[PDB]
Amino acid sequence: FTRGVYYPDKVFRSSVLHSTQDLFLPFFSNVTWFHNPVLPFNDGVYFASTSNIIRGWIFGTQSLLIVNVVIKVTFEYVSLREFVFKNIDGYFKIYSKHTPLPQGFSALEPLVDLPIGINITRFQTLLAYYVLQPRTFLLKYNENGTITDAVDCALDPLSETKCTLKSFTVEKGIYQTSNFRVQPTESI
Amino acid sequence: VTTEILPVSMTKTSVDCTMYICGDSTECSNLLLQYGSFCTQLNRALTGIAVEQDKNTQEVFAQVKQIYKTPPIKDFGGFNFSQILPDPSKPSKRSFIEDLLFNKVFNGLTVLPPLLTDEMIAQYTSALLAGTITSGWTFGAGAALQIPFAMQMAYRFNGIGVTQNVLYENQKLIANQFNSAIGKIQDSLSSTASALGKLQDVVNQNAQALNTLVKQLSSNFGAISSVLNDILSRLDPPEAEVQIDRLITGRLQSLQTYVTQQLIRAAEIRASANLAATKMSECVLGQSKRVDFCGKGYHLMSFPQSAPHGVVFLHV
Amino acid sequence: NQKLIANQFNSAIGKIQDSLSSTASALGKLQDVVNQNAQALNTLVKQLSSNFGAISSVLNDILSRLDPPEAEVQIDRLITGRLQSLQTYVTQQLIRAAEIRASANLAATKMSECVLGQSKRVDFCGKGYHLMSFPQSAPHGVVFLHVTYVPAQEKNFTTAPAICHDGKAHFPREGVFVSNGTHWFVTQRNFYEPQIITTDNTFVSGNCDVVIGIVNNTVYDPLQP
Amino acid sequence: DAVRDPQTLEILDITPCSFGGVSVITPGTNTSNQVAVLYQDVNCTEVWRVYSTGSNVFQTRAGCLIGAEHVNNSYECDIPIGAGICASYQQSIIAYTMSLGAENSVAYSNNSIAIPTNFTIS
Ligand SMILES: *[C@@H]1O[C@H](CO)[C@@H](O[C@@H]2O[C@H](CO)[C@@H](O)[C@H](O)[C@H]2NC(C)=O)[C@H](O)[C@H]1NC(C)=O
Ligand SMILES: *[C@@H]1O[C@H](CO)[C@@H](O[C@@H]2O[C@H](CO)[C@@H](O)[C@H](O)[C@H]2NC(C)=O)[C@H](O)[C@H]1NC(C)=O
Ligand SMILES: *[C@@H]1O[C@H](CO)[C@@H](O[C@@H]2O[C@H](CO)[C@@H](O)[C@H](O)[C@H]2NC(C)=O)[C@H](O)[C@H]1NC(C)=O
Ligand SMILES: *[C@@H]1O[C@H](CO)[C@@H](O[C@@H]2O[C@H](CO)[C@@H](O)[C@H](O)[C@H]2NC(C)=O)[C@H](O)[C@H]1NC(C)=O
Ligand SMILES: *[C@@H]1O[C@H](CO)[C@@H](O[C@@H]2O[C@H](CO)[C@@H](O)[C@H](O)[C@H]2NC(C)=O)[C@H](O)[C@H]1NC(C)=O
Ligand SMILES: *[C@@H]1O[C@H](CO)[C@@H](O)[C@H](O)[C@H]1NC(C)=O
Ligand SMILES: *[C@@H]1O[C@H](CO)[C@@H](O)[C@H](O)[C@H]1NC(C)=O
Ligand SMILES: *[C@@H]1O[C@H](CO)[C@@H](O)[C@H](O)[C@H]1NC(C)=O
Ligand SMILES: *[C@@H]1O[C@H](CO)[C@@H](O)[C@H](O)[C@H]1NC(C)=O
Repeated sequence: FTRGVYYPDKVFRSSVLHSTQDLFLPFFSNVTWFHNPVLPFNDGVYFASTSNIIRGWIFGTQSLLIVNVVIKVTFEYVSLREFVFKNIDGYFKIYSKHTPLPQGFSALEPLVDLPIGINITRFQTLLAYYVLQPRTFLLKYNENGTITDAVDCALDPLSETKCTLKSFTVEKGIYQTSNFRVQPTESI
Repeated sequence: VTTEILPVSMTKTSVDCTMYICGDSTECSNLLLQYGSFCTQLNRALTGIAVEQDKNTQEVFAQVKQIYKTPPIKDFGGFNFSQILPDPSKPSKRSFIEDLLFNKVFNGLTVLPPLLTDEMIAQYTSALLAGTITSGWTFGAGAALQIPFAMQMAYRFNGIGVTQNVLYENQKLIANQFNSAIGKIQDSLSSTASALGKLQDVVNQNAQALNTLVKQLSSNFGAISSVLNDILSRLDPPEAEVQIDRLITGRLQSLQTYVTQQLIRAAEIRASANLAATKMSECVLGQSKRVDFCGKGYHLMSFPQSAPHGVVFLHV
Repeated sequence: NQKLIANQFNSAIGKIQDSLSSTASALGKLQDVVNQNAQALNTLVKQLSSNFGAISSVLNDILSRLDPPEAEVQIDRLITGRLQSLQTYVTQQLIRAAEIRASANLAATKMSECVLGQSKRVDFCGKGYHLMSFPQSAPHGVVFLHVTYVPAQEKNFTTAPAICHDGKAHFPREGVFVSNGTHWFVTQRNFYEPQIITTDNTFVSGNCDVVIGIVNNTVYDPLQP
Repeated sequence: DAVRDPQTLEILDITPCSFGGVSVITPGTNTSNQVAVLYQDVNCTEVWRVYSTGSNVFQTRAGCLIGAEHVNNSYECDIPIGAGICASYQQSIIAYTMSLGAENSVAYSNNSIAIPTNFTIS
C-alpha cells in the first residue's frame, strides 16, 4: 500500500517539496509472501519480517554472506524490521526502520555503505517475511526534517497532476500534463 | 448609415518545446536538460495568450443575460430589418449581411479550437438586435420593457436637440431614407470592393510568423548539416556533441523570437477588444453624446454584426 | 420615499460587508499580479543551478580546479547562459508594466468621472443608472462601490403618440401618453405617476391629419374662473 | 511526403505519427479523486486502463474524451473544453453542450408600453 520510503541524500532540508529521480518501490504493487529458494536480485530488493527467526542473507551469482556478523566477498566488516538492498556504482547500501503489511507511512533511515564492488544476480535468506523500479516521487518534509508524505508520479493521472504543479491540493480546472507519440514498430 | 470594422480575437496556438528543437533524439533530450527550464516558460506564455483570446470574445458579446427573440409580426412603423435579422431557411442561424462577410475573408504546431463556436456568437448578436428594436435601451439597466418602434425613434431625436414633432410629421420620408441606406451597404460589401482590410491583417501576420518558424528548421547555424539524424549516423558520440550544440542554441533563439513578438502583437488586440467592448455598451445599449465616437454626426442608434475574429457596427 | 431609500442603501452596504467578510475570495485580479511576479522571480533564482554545457554550475570549483589557460572556456558558457535569462526576465517585466499602466489610467479615469461627478456613460460606473460611488483601498489596487438605480415591477398600458383636439396635434413636454383603458394620462418615463392632461404639460404643432396613430381626447384648461 | 519505391517502382506516401497532447480535467481534491482525461484530436481508436479503454468514450472536436458521460442537458459552463463543451461534477463527471441563457420573448405591439412602478438601490 504505502511502504518503503527512504532518504536518498545525506542533505538536510526542511518544509520543502523536493522531487527525486531514483530507484524506489512503486505503490500498491504485488509483493510475494512466504509463510525458501534463491530468489533473483533484479536491481534492488525490499524485505520485511515479523521473534528471533530470521538470521541472515546469502547473496551473489565470490558470494556475499551476511549473518546476524559478516563473512567476506575479500573483506570483512564486523559491526517488524524493514530493509532495502541496493547495488549502486560498485557500492552496497542497506536502509532500515523498525516500528511496533500495515497501512501507515514510515520513512527508512540509512544504516551502512560497503565499498566492495562485487557481482550479484540472485539472493537467498538464512533462517513471516515479505519480498525496485525507476520512479519519481514528490517528498514532503516537515519542521524537524523527516518525510511525512510522498506521491508516486506515475500511478494515476491525479498524481501526475499533483507532481506537475508540485502541490498536494489541486483546485478545480483543466491542466496539461504530458505528451504522447506512438513508436515505430519494425525496421524496413 | 456607415460601417466600422474592429478586430476582437486571434488564432490560438501552442508549440511543444521539445519536439520542435529535437524530435526523436533521446540524447538531445539529455542535451536540452542542461539548459534548465527554457521550455516550461515558453509553454506558460503561449497558454496565457490562448486563455486571453477566450476572454476577449466573452466581454464583447456576452453582455445580455437572457436571449431575446423577435416577434413573428415584423411590422415596425415603416422600416425593414430583413437584411440584418436572421431567417431560418439558411443552413445556419446566420443573417444575410454576415454571409456577405464570411466570404470576403507539422514539427510541433497545433492550433486549439475556439470555445464559442460561430453558431453561438451568431446567437448573441441576434439577441442584441432583438432587444434594441423591441425594447429601446431599457434592457441595459435591468429588464426589458416593450415600446413601439416609431415612439422609440421619436425621442432618440429628443436627445440631439430636435423636437419630436419632426419625426411624426416626416415618418415615411425617414423610412424611405433609412431603407435606402441599408441597401447601399449591401451593394458596397458584396461588390468587388474589399472593405475587410483590418481583419485580413490579423490573419496574414499570423501566417508570416509561422512560415518563418518552420523555415528555420533548414538552417545549419554553423553545423555540418541541417538534418538532425544524419549528424547522428555520421559522427562519434563524443564528437556529435559540439555539432548539436550549434543547432539547439540556434533553434532556441528562433522560438524565443517567435514567442516575444507574439506577446507584443497579442497586447494590441486587448487594446482593440476593449474598445469594441465600450462601443457595444455605449453605442448599442444607449445613445451616445461623445462626438465622432459612434459614427460621424449626431448619433441615433447602432446594430452589431459578426465577422471572423471581429465585429462590424452600423452606426445610424 | 427618503426612508425607504435610506433603509435599502443601508441593507445593501450590509450585504457587501457580509459578502466580503465571508471567505469568498473575489480579489483574483489583485492576487494574479503577486503570483506572476513571484513566479518570475523564482524562475530567475533557479536558473543559477544550470550548467549550460560546462563542467559545473558553481563558479568557484571551476576556478579552483582549473588554470586561466582553460578555465575561461568554461566561464564563457555560464556568462552567456546567464545573460540570456536576465534579458528574458527584463523583457517580460517591461511587457507586464504596460498592462499595469493601462489599468492605472482606467482607474484614474474612473476616479475622476464616477467619484467626482455623475456619469452618463452606459455601464461604465456600474450596471444600471448611476448615482454616486465610493473609493476604497486595497494592497496594490483600488476598489469602488458603485451605487446604481434599477427599476422594477412593470405593468402593461396602452399608449398613443399624440392627441387631436380641434384639428391640432398635441405632444407632451416630457412623458408618454398612457391609458388604463378609460382615461388618458401623461407620465414620466421611468416611474409611474399619472397626471391630468392640460396645456401646462403639452404643446401643439400643426393639424392632426398627418400623425399616424393619433387618439381623440379632451384637453383641460387650467384657467377655470 | 511521397517517394518512389527504388526496387519495384510503386509510388508510396508518407505521413507522420500521432503526436497529440494530454489534459486532466479535475474537480477540487477536497471534493473527490476522480478525473476525466482528454486527448488532443486522436479520434478515439488509438489508445492506466480505465482512462485508456472501457465505456464513456466520447468524440469531441476538441479531441477524444474518456471518463465523462455525455448527457442531454445544457447548463452554465463550469470547466471549458472547446467547441461549446463544458464538464462538471454532479455523483460523477458529466459533459454537455453549454447553454447561452434563458429563453425569452417580448410582447411587441404598435400600441403598448410597460412603465415601471417601483425601484431598487443596488
Ligand atoms: C424588406 O425588403 C425585402 C428585400 O428588399 C423585401 O423582400 C422582397 O419582397 C418582394 C415583394 O414585393 C419580393 O418580390 C422579393 O422577392 C423579396 N425579396 C427578398 C430578398 O425577400 C421585403 O418585402 C421588405 N419588407 C416588407 C415588409 O415589404
Ligand atoms: C383609470 O384611472 C382613473 C383615474 O383614477 C379611474 O377613475 C377614477 O376611479 C375611481 C375608482 O378607482 C373613482 O372613485 C373615481 O371617481 C374615478 N375618477 C373619475 C374622475 O371619475 C378609472 O376608474 C381607472 N379605470 C378603471 C377601468 O378602473
Ligand atoms: C376623432 O374626433 C374627430 C372630431 O370629432 C372625429 O371627426 C368627426 O367624427 C364625426 C363622427 O362620425 C363625424 O360626423 C364628423 O364629420 C367628423 N369630422 C370631420 C371633420 O371629419 C373623428 O371621427 C374621431 N375619430 C375617431 C376614430 O373616432
Ligand atoms: C403584458 O401583456 C402581454 C400580452 O398579454 C403579456 O405577455 C404574455 O404573458 C403571458 C404570461 O407570462 C405569457 O404566457 C405569454 O407568452 C406572453 N405573451 C407573449 C406574446 O409572449 C405580459 O405578461 C403582460 N405583462 C405583465 C406584467 O403581465
Ligand atoms: C417597492 O418595493 C418595496 C420592497 O423592496 C416595498 O416595501 C415593502 O412594503 C410593504 C408594504 O408596507 C411592507 O410590508 C414590506 O415589509 C416592504 N418591504 C421591505 C423589504 O421593507 C414597497 O412597498 C414597494 N412599493 C410599492 C408601491 O408597492
Ligand atoms: C519536532 O520534535 C519535537 C520533539 O521530538 C516535537 O515536540 C515537535 O512537535 C516536532 N515537530 C513537528 C513539526 O512534528
Ligand atoms: C397595429 O398593427 C395592426 C396589425 O399588425 C393593425 O391592424 C393596427 O391598425 C395597428 N394599429 C395602429 C394604431 O396603427
Ligand atoms: C475518425 O473519425 C471519423 C468521424 O469524423 C470516423 O468516420 C472515422 O472512422 C474515424 N477513424 C477511425 C480510424 O475510426
Ligand atoms: C439523449 O437523447 C437521445 C435522443 O436521440 C437519446 O438516444 C439518448 O439516450 C439521450 N441521452 C440520455 C443520457 O438519455
